Amino acid sequence: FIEAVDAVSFTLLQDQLQ
Amino acid sequence: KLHQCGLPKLMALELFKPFVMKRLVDLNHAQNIKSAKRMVERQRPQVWDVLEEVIAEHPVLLNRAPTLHRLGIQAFEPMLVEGKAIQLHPLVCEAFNADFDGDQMAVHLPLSAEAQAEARILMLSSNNILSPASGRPLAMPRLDMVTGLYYLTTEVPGDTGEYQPASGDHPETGVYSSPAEAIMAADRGVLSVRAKIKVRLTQLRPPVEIEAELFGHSGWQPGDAWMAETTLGRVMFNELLPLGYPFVNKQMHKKVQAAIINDLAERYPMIVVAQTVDKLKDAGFYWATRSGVTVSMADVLVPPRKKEILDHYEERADKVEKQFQRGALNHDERNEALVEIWKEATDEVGQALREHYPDDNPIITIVDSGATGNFTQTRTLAGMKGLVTNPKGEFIPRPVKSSFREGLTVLEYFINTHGARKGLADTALRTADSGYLTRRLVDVSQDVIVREHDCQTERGIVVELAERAPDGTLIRDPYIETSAYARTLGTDAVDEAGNVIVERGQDLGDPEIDALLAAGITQVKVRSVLTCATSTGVCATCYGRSMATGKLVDIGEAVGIVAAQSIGEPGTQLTMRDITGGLPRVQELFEARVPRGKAPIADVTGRVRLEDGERFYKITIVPDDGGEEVVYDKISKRQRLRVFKRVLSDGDHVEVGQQLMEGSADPHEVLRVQGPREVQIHLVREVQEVYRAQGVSIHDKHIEVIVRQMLRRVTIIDSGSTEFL
Amino acid sequence: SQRPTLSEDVLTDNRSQFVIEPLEPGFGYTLGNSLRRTLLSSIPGAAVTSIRIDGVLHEFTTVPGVKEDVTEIILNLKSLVVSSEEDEPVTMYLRKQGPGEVTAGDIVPPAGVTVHNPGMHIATLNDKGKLEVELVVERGRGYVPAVQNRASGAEIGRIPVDSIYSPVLKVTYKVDATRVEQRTDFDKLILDVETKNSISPRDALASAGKTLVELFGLARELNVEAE
Amino acid sequence: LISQRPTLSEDVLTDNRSQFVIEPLEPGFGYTLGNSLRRTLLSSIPGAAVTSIRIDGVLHEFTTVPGVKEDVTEIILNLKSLVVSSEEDEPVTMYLRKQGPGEVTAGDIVPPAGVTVHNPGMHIATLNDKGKLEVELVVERGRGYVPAVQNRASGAEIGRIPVDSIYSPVLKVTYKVDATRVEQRTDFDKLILDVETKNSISPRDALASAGKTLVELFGLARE
Amino acid sequence: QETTRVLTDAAINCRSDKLNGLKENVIIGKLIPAGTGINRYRNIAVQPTEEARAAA
Amino acid sequence: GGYDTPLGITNPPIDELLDRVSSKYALVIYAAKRARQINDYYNQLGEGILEYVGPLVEPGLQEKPLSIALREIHADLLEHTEG
Amino acid sequence: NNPLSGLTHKRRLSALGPGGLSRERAGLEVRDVHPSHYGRMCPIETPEGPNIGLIGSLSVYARVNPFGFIETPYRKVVDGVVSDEIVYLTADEEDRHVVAQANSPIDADGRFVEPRVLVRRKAGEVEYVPSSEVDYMDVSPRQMVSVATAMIPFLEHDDANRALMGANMQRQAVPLVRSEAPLVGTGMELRAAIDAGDVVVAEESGVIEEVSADYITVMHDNGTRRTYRMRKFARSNHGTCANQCPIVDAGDRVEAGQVIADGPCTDDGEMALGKNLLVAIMPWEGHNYEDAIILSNRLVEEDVLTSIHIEEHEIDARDTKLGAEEITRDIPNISDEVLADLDERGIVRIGAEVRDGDILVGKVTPKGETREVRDTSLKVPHGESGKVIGIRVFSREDEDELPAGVNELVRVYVAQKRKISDGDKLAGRHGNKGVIGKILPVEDMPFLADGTPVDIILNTHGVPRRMNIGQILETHLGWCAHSGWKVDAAKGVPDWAARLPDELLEAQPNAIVSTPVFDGAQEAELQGLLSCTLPNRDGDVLVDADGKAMLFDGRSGEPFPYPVTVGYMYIMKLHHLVDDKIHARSTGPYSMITQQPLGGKAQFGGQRFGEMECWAMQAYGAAYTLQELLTIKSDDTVGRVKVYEAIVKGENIPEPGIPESFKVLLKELQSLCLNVEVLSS
Amino acid sequence: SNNSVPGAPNRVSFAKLREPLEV
RNA sequence: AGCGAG
Ligand SMILES: [Zn+2]
Repeated sequence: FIEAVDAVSFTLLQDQLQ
Repeated sequence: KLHQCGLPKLMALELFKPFVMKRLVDLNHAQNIKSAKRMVERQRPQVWDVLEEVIAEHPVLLNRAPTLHRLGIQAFEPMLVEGKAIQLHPLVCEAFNADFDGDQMAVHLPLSAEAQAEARILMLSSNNILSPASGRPLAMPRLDMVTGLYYLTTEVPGDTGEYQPASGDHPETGVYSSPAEAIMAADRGVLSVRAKIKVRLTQLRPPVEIEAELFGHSGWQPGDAWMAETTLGRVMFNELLPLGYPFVNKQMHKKVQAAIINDLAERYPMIVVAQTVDKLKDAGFYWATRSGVTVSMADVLVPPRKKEILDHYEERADKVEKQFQRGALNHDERNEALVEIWKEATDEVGQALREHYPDDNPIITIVDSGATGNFTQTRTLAGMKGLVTNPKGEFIPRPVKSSFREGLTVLEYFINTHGARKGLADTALRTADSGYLTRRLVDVSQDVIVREHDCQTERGIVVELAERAPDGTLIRDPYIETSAYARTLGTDAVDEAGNVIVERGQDLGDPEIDALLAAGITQVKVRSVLTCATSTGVCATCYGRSMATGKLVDIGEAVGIVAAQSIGEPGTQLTMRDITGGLPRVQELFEARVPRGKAPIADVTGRVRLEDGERFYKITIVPDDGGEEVVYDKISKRQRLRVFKRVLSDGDHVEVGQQLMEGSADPHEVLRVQGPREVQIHLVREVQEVYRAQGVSIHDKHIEVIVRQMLRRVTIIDSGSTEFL
Repeated sequence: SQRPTLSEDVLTDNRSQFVIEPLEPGFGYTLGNSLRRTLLSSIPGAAVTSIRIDGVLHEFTTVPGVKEDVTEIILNLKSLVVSSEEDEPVTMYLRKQGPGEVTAGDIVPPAGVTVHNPGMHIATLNDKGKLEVELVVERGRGYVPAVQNRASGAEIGRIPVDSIYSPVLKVTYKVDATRVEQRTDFDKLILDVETKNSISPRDALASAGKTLVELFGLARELNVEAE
Repeated sequence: LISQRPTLSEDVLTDNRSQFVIEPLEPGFGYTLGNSLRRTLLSSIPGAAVTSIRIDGVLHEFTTVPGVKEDVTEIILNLKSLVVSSEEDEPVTMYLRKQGPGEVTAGDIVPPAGVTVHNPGMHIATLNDKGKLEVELVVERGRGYVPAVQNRASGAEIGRIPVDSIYSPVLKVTYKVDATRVEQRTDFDKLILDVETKNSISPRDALASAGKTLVELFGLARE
Repeated sequence: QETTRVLTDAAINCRSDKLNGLKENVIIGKLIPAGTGINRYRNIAVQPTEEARAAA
Repeated sequence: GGYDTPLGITNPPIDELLDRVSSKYALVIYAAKRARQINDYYNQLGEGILEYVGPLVEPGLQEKPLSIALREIHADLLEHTEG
Repeated sequence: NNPLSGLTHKRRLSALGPGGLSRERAGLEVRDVHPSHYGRMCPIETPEGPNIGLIGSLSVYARVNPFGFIETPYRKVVDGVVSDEIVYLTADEEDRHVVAQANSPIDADGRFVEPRVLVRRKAGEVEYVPSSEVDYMDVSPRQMVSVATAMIPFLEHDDANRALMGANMQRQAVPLVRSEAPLVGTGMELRAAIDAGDVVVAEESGVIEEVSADYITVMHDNGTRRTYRMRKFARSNHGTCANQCPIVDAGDRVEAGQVIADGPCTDDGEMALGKNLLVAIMPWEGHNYEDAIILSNRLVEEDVLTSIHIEEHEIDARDTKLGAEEITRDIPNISDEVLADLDERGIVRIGAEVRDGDILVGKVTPKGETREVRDTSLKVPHGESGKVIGIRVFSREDEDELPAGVNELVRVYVAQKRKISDGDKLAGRHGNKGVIGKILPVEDMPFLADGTPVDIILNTHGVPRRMNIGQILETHLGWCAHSGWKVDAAKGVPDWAARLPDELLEAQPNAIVSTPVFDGAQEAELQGLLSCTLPNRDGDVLVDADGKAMLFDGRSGEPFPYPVTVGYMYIMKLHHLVDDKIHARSTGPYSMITQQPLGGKAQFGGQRFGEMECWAMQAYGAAYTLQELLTIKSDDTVGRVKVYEAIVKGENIPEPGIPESFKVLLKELQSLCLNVEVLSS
Repeated sequence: SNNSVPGAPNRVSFAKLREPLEV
């Protein structure tokens, strides 16, 4: 008991720059 | 519907969150993935419109821990539901062993197209109606539905609007032009749905005899007519079955419904069977309510002769107690005498009770129809509890004489508590023992995969299959549905140089059993997993029919795991009753442990000389050949010798391996002295006997797979010349 | 209340499946049951009520000259479909002779009555035999059992028979939960209706609606300006 | 054939409950019509019930007003038994005030024009020397049961105290059928309905509104 | 079971698993050689029939 | 054809579909491969033509490619060769 | 979550613990009910889990010797005169003597009628013995039942397993907001409550002066006065409310030991764990199939069943190296729509409703090197909601005790008035448990002759086989209690009522009665009572002498062709409410030693796809589904992001890789000096 | 019985015997 | 440590 939006987001933002 | 399961939107939204964002972003409800994430987290109204669309034709796996058998996991089509609970179609309950009393179940989402195909085709609920264990259907009317159908299809003589052959006063006044007229009449208080009437059926195939006689050979029945002396309820029922099924015209006792659904599954496609069980569930639920089967203190009638017979038996108990007071017998003797007398008392009370109840009583109606419960429970309810187990295992010789209806007194309740608590603790431990046995079986027999269409071998075990009676008759052997069905023939059946009745290499189903029994032949050679001549895993034909499909197995079925799980799931139902006789006996057999009481077995034929030695029995088996006189002397005199056609009558010509003493036989010695075939037969025989003591139907072929995996290694005594110990 | 739209799907010329959605949370049942019962027992219709057959005074085992015995004649005449325009009972007569089959079409209907299936087999007359029968037709509503003959001496040959007055033969209804989510569990009433060829199921449903709208208009006629 | 057209007589047992006799109905019919009217009466007779309340010294349902013997939630629970009637659909508001000792009854509410409380004698709270109750209620027309609407759902501020509302003047509806089934077969059903409302509106109007909604609904099927 | 004994024996004998069992492929997360994972069914190739290409 | 109208996840009927292959596993992979092909075609339709083709049959209202694949299998518009 | 659960947690004998046995070594012998338990332990009440018999409860009358032995009282009979000297015996002494049953024909003088009576001997043997021989008799029946089991009316008709379960779940019922006293009970409904300590009890007799919801001030008989302060909406240890409501007025005179205020589950002193609901025992359309229970929507409309579950969310601002945490409205970039709830302190305003995703206590965490603060505000977890009961604050500036480095601590109470919802569990006092399969509208439920809807329906196929028909007698007596009866003494008194005491020949409607545990309403007396019940309003007796009525199908209208067993049964809401059970996950926290998903509702977590499930999947032959259930859904660290991307953008799902947990196994084996290598060539 | 509690409701009982010792 | 389902 000790601890995908941002990863998907970073790929998407690089593509958005494209 | 059978292929459907509910899903609370507060869960489906979270599960399908990955998908809803796509279907709404592309619908422009949002303008980017992150905005869609906001919509979902905000639970904004539009989602419920898109969600309902992205969920259709998207199966999900429902699971219930423990997953005892293969059916524990089933793929359902989800439909949105309000509330917070997964709606489950009641029919599948028996598959999951679930009872809506707080059970929790897990939903898993298959994503990949391969996975969704697996969910839709392999694991869908409607494609799985038959238990892999023995082919007994699981998605069949049970419990409430059984009572509904039993009320609907029974026949009470004397109900409203009977069919009477009246003359002079008026015509029969019992016939009806069509079932439409019957329902119209029954809507008003003119006809009852369990009364004998002569209907003009015009949409159901008549029984075999009526059709064969009236129409001769090929009378179609979607548009013709015929008279039927049935009950309107039965007509309503038979309209539920497919168009082609012959009219049954019986009382749907649970065994009858099992037979009906099994026939449908064997002959008709799977979709038809699923739809048929759906409609049966509907009719059963609708009619059980009107059945008025309810429980009330006025409906639990105590037998009228209870006090007198109880007093007489108590007088006999007092007599034996007086005999004990005079020393006529020991305390164990008087305990046994009291136990036996009170067992007679329980038998008598139960008989009188069953005599007294009329069939219309709700309790006897529930029990007789097979909805649930055994009769002994009703005996306890209005009768006497009988003997109560002392916690060690003995019987408290009081015994309880007060019925639960009449209300137990204090000490009798305290006595009953022993049995209750020991039952609970035994269940708790036996569940773990069963789980471990299941794990071991699964691990031994995981590699056994059907991976070849045909051995083309010629070996194969034989089956007794209704041996001839002593007077002369083919009385069916009790074990056919678990040892003869669903096999492939290794030979061709010919009777007294007669024509070949059934051909080699063909699936053996019930019609061929009836053909064989009619022919006059009992010994049959059948292909089996034991004699499979394949390298890696068994071949298809040597395995035979698959229960769940009903057809010949595929060439990828992991039949080993199916065998292990179908052998393990019955566990947690075998109560231990010295040589073990419960689950621990099955554990000993599979593990091949040496039995407790090694009843010596013969080693050679010939007459036998027996003597009651000093505290033991001396036995000398005259060898028919010049063998050594096998003599056994160290045997406890308590154990009794094997009985047979005599208790090993001095001079019997027991075979080279007949068990001499009555007890357990070591599988190792049996293998040594008789060979692998005999030891395989013995192991399957003993395990089947243990499982069948509790009335469990499991095909051997699973057990034969396990036995095959047990007998695959050989011990060497000659080193040869290649690195062999 | 989203408009309770009514749509229809013919499965045969005289058999329809109507579907009414989306109804109020629970009203689905109220509709379904009220319709079902009214359809079954609110459309007047006629059918043969009694028959007299020549030579039938004490024996009912069979009628000489015809293979079909009494039971076949009465059970088939049960199925006889007749429409009438006169309220008081009417008497029909049928006469046939010679080998062949006696059919529904042989009966001549006078003014005010008609047969909608003249070509329905009734019996087989053979051996140059003669078949003479008389029937009584009456209009009614519902399903009435055979009426016991009060006066034995009055009706020497009268054989009262069960009459299916109602022109609809089988109506059954079910409910569903159309758009449970955004509309919050409204009802979808599925009616299956099967009526004899006298009238189409559309006509039966329309007449049931007419009569029940009037019947509840009776209740409406207590406070016209009610909310 | 039966042509006699059905009737609707009434026997007013009391101002609240009343019986209605409908005859002569077709055989095997009375039960169906009785149940249809019963479901309509229990479900869809519009009325009015308090939809929210506000108390000066309170911010939510879980607390205790100073002085009163009954906590706040008990007060909402007592107010649930109020019976009212509105002639306007807009969310009207009414006030209730009391100081010093003594009990507070519905008769001490000052409803605005139109609305009126039909049960003055009901019991709300038992104020004492230090008691001071000032509560304002909101009433609106409606139908059936509705759960409390959240403050966040509307633009309501902290003070408001939503309460689930029960717009259903009908209290208890039953029926009986005494079929004749005479030997000659001139038979009919004489439905005897019995309606009892919670004083908010006489049963005549309740049954009338039920009939109105039913006529329109079956009118759609008719066409 | 007896993980220590099995591991020691395998280490001494220098045994080599061939990854040809259901349980094994499950552990390492590749297709089990049962059901759809067998070579026959796992290697099915699908393309539309000639008439299907024609209809396009 | 003695069965009621299949609806939802049970249309196509499974038996009529099994007749197109030898065993259910073959059907599963057959339909799933066709579904994969449909999905790739739908995704890559944005750019120029490519070797994937279909759907042969007319898709419904926002169906999952797998359902279209199963429909095609049923209609006997496909051909599969095993390993 | 009750007073009974608190009471029964005391008086609990835990055979396991330090210096004692354990579950692994606990065989079947130590768990049974040794015949010496009679009176010194509860033979019926034990847990069902892996503790059966290891955790019992003390009997009602049991007493503890200074040596630690469990005494029981006994009455000493001296040659046929049952005396009144309650002498406490231990197990050994009780075995020495000969003890008679509690219920015996005492002839109003201490002597026995029947020549021989049921009697216990040294080793628990049960026999008959000459009457003159007997020297000891039990104080009273129900001496061999704990507090919990002693409240099950008609316990003498329930098979021991169902009684066990019912006695277990009486400790689970949630406290409602009415808590009506049960219509049928036993003598324990009072003492239990008073002993539980919830109800404020008059320390000394006096005269009430001031009554208020907050507190009661009572004038003592001699000058002085006392004020009892009341706990209102105090959280319980399991999240239930702990309301106390006064039941006295300003003018009443309170006697010493009187009950002054109700507890969470009390009703004028008696224990009120649930409600009396009108129950029918018919199988209704299958919705009550296999233990499921159907409810009327009335129970939701009238709020018969409803609990107030109070939660507790706490956050603390600490001092870090990069700076000091401080809660305030000055949150990092965020819309003004989400600071509406917060007050000037940055914490949620008391009374403001909160829902999932809302902010309770704004908090900004020193960001340091890479705003000077990032975002770390306490957001209410997923699926929760309700009003903010109260806010407690502790500040270092207030010189209050806090853990080192904690500048401030805040506790927020959010309370939800959870209604009854389908899927939730209900149960009676006989272990007749079941979930709420469907909450029908009030209209389409069966109703009696005069239109009284049944508030609940139970399946009939759970009474006989479970051997707990006690509930049927319970509901029969409950109907008799609700309607009221009057035995007609036209010719003396009816014979069946001969043993019936006075004050029971007549009873007004809703007259609460009691049927003690092992001696009580005999079958004959119950039948006679049912035979004459006063008509409710008109000359109409709904329930015949058989206890079954004529129910009108509310769904169709025609009467059910056969009667139905209707009555008034007491049922309680168990603390297994669905809103605490439901859970889904799509992408949540992952463990760090192995990248599998966490497990638990407190986190997101998944659902353990264990080994038996994997065997099921292998059995079906479904290979790809298993592969993705063990590779991409859980473990493939690269697989998860790629598959999520494919789903969101709609591309095909990629091929699974190699489970990470397998890599961890490989690394552990390598770190164990076993050269485990891999090759494919 | 009496219940010996100064404020207990008069809950009637079916008890056929007396309790020599209160709980 | 306690509990729910089998
Ligand atoms: Zn083979």
